[PDB]
Amino acid sequence: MINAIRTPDQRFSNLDQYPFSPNYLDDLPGYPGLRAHYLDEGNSDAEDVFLCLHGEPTWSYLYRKMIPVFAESGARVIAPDFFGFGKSDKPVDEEDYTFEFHRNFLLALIERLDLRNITLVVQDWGGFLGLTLPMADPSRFKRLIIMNACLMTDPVTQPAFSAFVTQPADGFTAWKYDLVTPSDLRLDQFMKRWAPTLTEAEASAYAAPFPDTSYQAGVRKFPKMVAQRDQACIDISTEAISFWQNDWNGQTFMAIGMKDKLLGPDVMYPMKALINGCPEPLEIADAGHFVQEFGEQVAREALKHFAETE
Repeated sequence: MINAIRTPDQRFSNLDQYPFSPNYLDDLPGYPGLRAHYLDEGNSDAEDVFLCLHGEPTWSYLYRKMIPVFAESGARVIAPDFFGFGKSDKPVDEEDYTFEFHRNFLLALIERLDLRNITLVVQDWGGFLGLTLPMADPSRFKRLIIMNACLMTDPVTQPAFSAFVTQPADGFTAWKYDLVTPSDLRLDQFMKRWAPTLTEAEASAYAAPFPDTSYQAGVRKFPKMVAQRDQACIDISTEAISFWQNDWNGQTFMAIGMKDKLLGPDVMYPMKALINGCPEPLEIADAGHFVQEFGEQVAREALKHFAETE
C-alpha cells in the first residue's frame, strides 16, 4: 500500500566487516507489504537484549564494531534497519516518512519479537526515536547506552535541543545542506566528510543501500524533520522528558563524541541532567558525530560499567 522499492541484493555482496546474516520481517502490523531487515546476533535465548538503533543517513552497518563485543558478553543483539535505509524496503515518497511512522515501526518490532530486558543503544535519529520508547511499555526496558542524541522537543522547553539547527553554520546547517540539496547525492562522499577516519571500503558500505536517488527519500526527509518538528513529535518528545527525569530507574551509560558540531557537549550535558541517575559521561576526544565508529571502546566501557552493578 505504501509504494516502496527494494535494494538489489548484489549491492551488499562486497561489504567490509559485515558478516551478519540477514533476518527479515514483512508481516508487521501497520506496515503491509514492507520488508524490514534486522540483525539478530548472539544467543537467541539470552536474558539481555541490546537493541541498537541507527541514525541519519546510516544503517545497522554502523554498529558493526559494537555487535561482536555485546554478543561475546552473553547477550542477544538486535539491530534493525529503518524503512528507507540499509536492507529494509524504501518507501519512494518523502511524505510517507514521519516521526510516528518510524516510531510505530519500532514498537511493532519490539512486540513482534517479544523483546524484554532491553538495553537501548541510541545515537542521532536512533535516539530521537528510541528515547521515546520506554514510556510506552517501561517493563521491557532495563538499561540505556546513549551517544550523541537528544529529544525533538520545542525550543521553549529545551533550547539546547533546538539551538544547534541554526548555529554554527558548519554544524547542522552544513549537514542538512549536504543531504537535501544535491540532486546526485553520494553517501560515500558525505560519510568521508563527516566521519573522516573511515576507510574507502567502509564509506562505500554507506552508499551500498542506494543505487540512485530514487532509493533516497528517507534519507532526504530525516534532516527536514529535525528542522520542522510536527506536533505529534513535539508532544511525544516532551512527554518523554518527564519519563527520563521522574520514571526511569534503570542503569545508564553515556558516551560523547567531542568533535561533533551537531549533538556534542552543549546538547549532551543538558541531556545528562534530564536522565535520572545518568553518571559522568565518557568523553571520547577523537570521535565526531558517528560515535559508533570508535564503538569498541564504547561497548567495552558500558559493559564494564553495567557489570559493576548487576
